[PDB]
Amino acid sequence: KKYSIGLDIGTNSVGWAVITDEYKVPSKKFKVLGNTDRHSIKKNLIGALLFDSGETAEATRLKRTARRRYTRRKNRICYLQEIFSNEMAKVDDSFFHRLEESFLVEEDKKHERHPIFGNIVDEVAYHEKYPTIYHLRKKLVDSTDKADLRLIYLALAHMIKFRGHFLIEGDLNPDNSDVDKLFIQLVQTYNQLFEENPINASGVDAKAILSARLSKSRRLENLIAQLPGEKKNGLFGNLIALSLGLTPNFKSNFDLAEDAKLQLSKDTYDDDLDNLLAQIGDQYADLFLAAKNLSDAILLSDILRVNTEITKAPLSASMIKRYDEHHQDLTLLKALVRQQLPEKYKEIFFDQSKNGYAGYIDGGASQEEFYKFIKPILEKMDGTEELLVKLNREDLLRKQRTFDNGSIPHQIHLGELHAILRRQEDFYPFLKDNREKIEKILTFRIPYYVGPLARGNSRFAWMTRKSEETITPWNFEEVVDKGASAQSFIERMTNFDKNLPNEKVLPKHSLLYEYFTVYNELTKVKYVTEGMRKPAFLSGEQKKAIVDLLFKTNRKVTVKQLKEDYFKKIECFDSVEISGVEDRFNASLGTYHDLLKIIKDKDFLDNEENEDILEDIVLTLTLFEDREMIEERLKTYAHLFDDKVMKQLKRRRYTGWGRLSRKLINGIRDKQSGKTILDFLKSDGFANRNFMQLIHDDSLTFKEDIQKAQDSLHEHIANLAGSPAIKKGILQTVKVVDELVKVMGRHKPENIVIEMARNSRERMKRIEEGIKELGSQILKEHPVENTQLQNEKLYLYYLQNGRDMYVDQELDINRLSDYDVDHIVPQSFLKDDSIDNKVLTRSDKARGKSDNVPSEEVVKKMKNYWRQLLNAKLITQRKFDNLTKAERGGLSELDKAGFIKRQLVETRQITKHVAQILDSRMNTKYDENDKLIREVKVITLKSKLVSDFRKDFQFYKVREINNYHHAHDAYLNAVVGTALIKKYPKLESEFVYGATAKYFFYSNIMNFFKTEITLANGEIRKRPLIETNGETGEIVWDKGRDFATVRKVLSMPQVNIVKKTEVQTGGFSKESIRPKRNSDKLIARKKDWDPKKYGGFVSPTVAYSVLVVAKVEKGKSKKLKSVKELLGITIMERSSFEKNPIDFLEAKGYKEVKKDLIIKLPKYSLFELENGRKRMLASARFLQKGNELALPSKYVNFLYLASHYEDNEQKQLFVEQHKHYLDEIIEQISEFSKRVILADANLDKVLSAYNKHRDKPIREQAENIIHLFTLTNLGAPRAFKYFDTTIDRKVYRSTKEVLDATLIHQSITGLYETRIDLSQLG
RNA sequence: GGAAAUUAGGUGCGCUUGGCGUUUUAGAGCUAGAAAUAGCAAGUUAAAAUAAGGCUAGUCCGUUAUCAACUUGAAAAAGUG
DNA sequence: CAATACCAGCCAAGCGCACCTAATTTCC
DNA sequence: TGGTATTG
Ligand SMILES: [K+]
Ligand SMILES: [K+]
Ligand SMILES: [K+]
Ligand SMILES: [K+]
Ligand SMILES: [K+]
Ligand SMILES: [K+]
Ligand SMILES: [K+]
Ligand SMILES: [K+]
Ligand SMILES: [K+]
Ligand SMILES: [K+]
Ligand SMILES: [Mg+2]
Ligand SMILES: [Mg+2]
Ligand SMILES: [Mg+2]
Repeated sequence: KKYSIGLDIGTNSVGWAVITDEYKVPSKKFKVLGNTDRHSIKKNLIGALLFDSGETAEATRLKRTARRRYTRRKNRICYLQEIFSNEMAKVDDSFFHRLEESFLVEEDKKHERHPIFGNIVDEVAYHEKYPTIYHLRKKLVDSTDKADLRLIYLALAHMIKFRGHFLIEGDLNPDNSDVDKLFIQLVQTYNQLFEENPINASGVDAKAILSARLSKSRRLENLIAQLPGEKKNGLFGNLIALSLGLTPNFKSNFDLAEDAKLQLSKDTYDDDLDNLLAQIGDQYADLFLAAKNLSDAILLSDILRVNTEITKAPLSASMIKRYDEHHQDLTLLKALVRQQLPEKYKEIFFDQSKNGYAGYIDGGASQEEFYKFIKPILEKMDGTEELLVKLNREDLLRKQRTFDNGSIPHQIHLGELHAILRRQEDFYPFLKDNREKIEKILTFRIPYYVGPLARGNSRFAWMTRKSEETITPWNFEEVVDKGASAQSFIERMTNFDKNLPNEKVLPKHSLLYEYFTVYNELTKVKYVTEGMRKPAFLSGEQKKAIVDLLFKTNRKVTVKQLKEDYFKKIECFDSVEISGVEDRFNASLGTYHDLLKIIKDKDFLDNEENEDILEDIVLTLTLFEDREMIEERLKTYAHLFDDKVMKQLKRRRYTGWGRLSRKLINGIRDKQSGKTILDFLKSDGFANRNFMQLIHDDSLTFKEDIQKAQDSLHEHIANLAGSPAIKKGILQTVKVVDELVKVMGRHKPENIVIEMARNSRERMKRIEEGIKELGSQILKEHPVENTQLQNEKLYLYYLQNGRDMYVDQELDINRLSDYDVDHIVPQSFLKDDSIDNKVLTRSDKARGKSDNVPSEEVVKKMKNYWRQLLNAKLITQRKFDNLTKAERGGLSELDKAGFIKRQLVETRQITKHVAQILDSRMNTKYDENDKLIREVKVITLKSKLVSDFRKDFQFYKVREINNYHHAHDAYLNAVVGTALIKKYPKLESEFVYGATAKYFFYSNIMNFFKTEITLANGEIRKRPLIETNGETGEIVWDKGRDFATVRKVLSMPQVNIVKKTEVQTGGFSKESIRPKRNSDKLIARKKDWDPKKYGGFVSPTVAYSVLVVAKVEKGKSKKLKSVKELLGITIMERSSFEKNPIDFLEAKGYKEVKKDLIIKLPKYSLFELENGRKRMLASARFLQKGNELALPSKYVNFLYLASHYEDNEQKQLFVEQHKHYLDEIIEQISEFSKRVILADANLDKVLSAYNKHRDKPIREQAENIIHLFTLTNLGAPRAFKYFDTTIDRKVYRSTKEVLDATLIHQSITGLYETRIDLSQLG
């Protein structure tokens, strides 16, 4: 028989259904394997496959990086100890052993328990002299006395183990001694430039304000308040913002047309400043130079809070300052709370459970939790003034190892390490020879373009070696081929030219590539004037004239420039009209002008003989990012340019790659003409063919040479784009189809209809940068937590700066419930309910008529406000374009036509691949003309088609009832998809893989299903009972016969819902290391670390369970007792268990294991017990509900309408008349629950909670009935609420009862089963 | 259906790094007590581990993808109603 | 044994390639 | 949601 397949692909489900030509779902009898008395079973061909979400590889990648870094940090300490090895032996032959075994208890230690000196009196004296490592670090930097070689190592090891970041390039030499002299010098250089209006320097404690422990924004406002007759946005105000590390805009200071934003820390500053200085004049050079000088002394003011005159260890001295002020303020807080609050002294300084100082030091209270807990206490008391001040600056009772230590650059640690090495160098000869070696251990960093230092056993590595020997931080340059590695790092990822697959694409900024883009757009421009009869192309001589006169003069060429600078002069046309380009050209010779600024030799860039060398330069500047390697590769061309040009050309760099190769655009040639593709773009007579025309024109050879130059299924899907979560459904969809084909006797279906379904940390950063760019005060006036931005109106409120944007007024946070959320494009036209199409106005009517885009008067009144929000990234350019669409004519007849086509035709590329994959598997033969025979039509639909169909014919959907809706959607997809194609065969082009009239057609396309149709024109249309194809006469829809088939299909209680059994993978257990306890549930973190002494991990993840049938020793006699039980194999144990299952189980305590009866039971293994009650294995000690509550169809659509409430009044009487359905639905739940759920207490608690709210409105009661299905849903028990009664989940921890039940093995469709009566074992 | 360019936004894969946290130990608690306890003192730091571990022994690899059952397969995938 | 209670590693930087969406121009 | 511990 003939049939079709309906498919519904989702991130966690795949619906499927088989239908016949009468739109019926066939029922069959399938063989039942196993050892039960059942030999077959009747099954309908409809169901859904359910599966856990497929995971992305990010978390696995982050963990693989953390593993590499812990291995290399250990190797750094190992490098340092190897250097210290011989000389440390002469001082203390077991010092490094005590450091290694410091974690062990004294019982397990092989050496004395005090690590540093090996005895107690020396150990106590050390901590008295150096309470923190920073005390020792500072002493070793400043003192000249010879120091103990052990203490030297401990200081150097602490700087190498925690070495600080690498975000700043170059050397750093902290020098804060001249902040005062640098500030006055800045105001001195300002006064020589602005002798008209100068600033007075005296009386300004510029050091204190600019080195204060406040924000860079706060320090700026304080300085300007000190300076009379100035402003934060004045020139000197923006200059100070620069020196402090902010990004102020100098555009308004100099009457500039573009922005002049500068930041001293960005590497573009040296060229941004030159861009600005060329705009405003060279006499302002010292002004920005002095701003740079003052910035160097206050650069690390937050990290170094001690003046660098006293010590060469400002970082350590700042940590000692933290310690001393902690000590002083701790003694004061104690004596204070002792005198004024003696009742609470126990809670603050002894209770670890509370967030006091005890929980701050010994408990789990963080610095923030400590401040929040104690701040009310300090206020109540007197004399806590300075401490409340120290608290609000986050500088009270501070530790030295804190979360905010990420500011410290590695140069700072290196400075103290270099100083220690410079002191003890004189006393220890080996520290002299290895001073650079030790410094290298701290500074060395594997470049990202090198990757893992592997030797042929890493699938991630690409590194190439010069010499086959071990790589260390000292021989890295000599052993690693950084050049070959930095090249492979890119060429392993770059695309090949699809036209010539053996060729790599050019760099996006290649000069040849931009000539191509310019000539490809230029060669299709047409111009017309008054005299000529018809618009003509530009000849070859005209295009070179335009490229030489305009494109090689200005960055971007406008038609305005084209009109007024070529035709107006060279042709003298006083009025010409241009065709093929609006406003301006898209292409541009950006690289040409870039190099022209660097070399100034315009003749050299125009000298065509330098084509190859100029391409090699752009390739080097794109291939590499290390400016040292760039210089080395540009050294072969160093003779052609002066040394200053080489210094500029080396810093300039590009990124990005094109889509075409050099050989395609300017290499291969036509046989007859001998011209390459670029040559045709320059001159093609009067045809002026472009790239697409050239490689498709049979007149020349390009089309053939491209055709001349021209993988598993699992591979093919994994290589697609899109989320790995949706990819999981694609592969399962294919596997589901393959089985259905085998079910139907290996006959292929007529049609396959497929359908595919459609944070706060990123939101808070967007708001933060958005307001800060605009400089508004709404964050200061209204501060929000990042989690609170999950409110749609409140998130919009901050995107709109707390201001209505359809009209010019402010908004109030307190009246959020009274505003409106109108969609820019009406939701009827476009199914876009994202932030890109939402808005927060006061009234939806203040938009104008909802027929179109917001009114032209609205756009004209709010145009400037929307461009401000764009430049603050608070709205996207598309959102701005849509809002401003009214000035561009708004929506048209063509615009409105394209929207409803997008509502029915799926255009997503990911959905096309699924259609391409299925079509490739089904249609494989060829006809007489070697054209593919299309046996199976693959139709693609969107959700709105079946969604409207459900809502038009009252085939309503309630997701919470059960999982049947996944399969029902697949059935309706096959029905609607096949009926639409059989009715309108002309639509196969638009629905099968491989203006006003179009709008009216698509908007009424589904009308053929109805009998009485009301149109927007007011026309009431009547259609016959049976529908047919006009040409063929074949019957398509029988409205008196085929609708009844749908309800018969949707009401079928037996549908095949299958949860995909999966072996669990991932982390072994939870990550938290628990303290020592006397339980044996803990897992050792190392082999010899018994958790009873050292603690360990809890909650291991079971990979899968195994049915174990054997004997166990019982009692002191060790008599063998037979057992049958369920053993959970953890992820950690899995490899050893599968290597030798008998020895693994025998080590667990099982003897004489029946090996042939071991059953691998992965998660979600299905069991049937009594009365069809089903359980699913959540683990070895946890069960999930295994039954689906098939609710009758009459209750489903009644639950829909009663919960949701034209003929809305007619459906209301149905709800009111059938108000008795509630006690029937409840009876349905109770009957189902008492049979399969077995939650007696939870059930009568719902029954009691139900009978309490019987006086509630029917709409309100119908909503909470939907919540009750959480009690009966498939899967894990979950807590739900009924009105205000919260009923907790009833869990199934006893897995004993499954060991005597029937194990059900299901195929992917669930049609093929193997049932095993486990009660027959043991 | 597809290509290149332009503008804007987003996802994926991979590499190189920073700072916390946690765990055990070290940092002599004192006095009065038989002792439980009571009173005071003290607290900020370090080492080491950070998936158990593996052989291929690398400054490498170890949490993604893929998996009903049976009969064959190293595996993918095939064969069976 | 079953019910009940509570628990779960986090934050941050830089670099590169590839791909998707939606709008425009020129084309196959 | 599945593990651990307490509770009962
Ligand atoms: K010992
Ligand atoms: K002022
Ligand atoms: K702690
Ligand atoms: K703490
Ligand atoms: K710490
Ligand atoms: K344009
Ligand atoms: K580059
Ligand atoms: K998983
Ligand atoms: K997996
Ligand atoms: K299965
Ligand atoms: Mg780290
Ligand atoms: Mg390790
Ligand atoms: Mg730490």
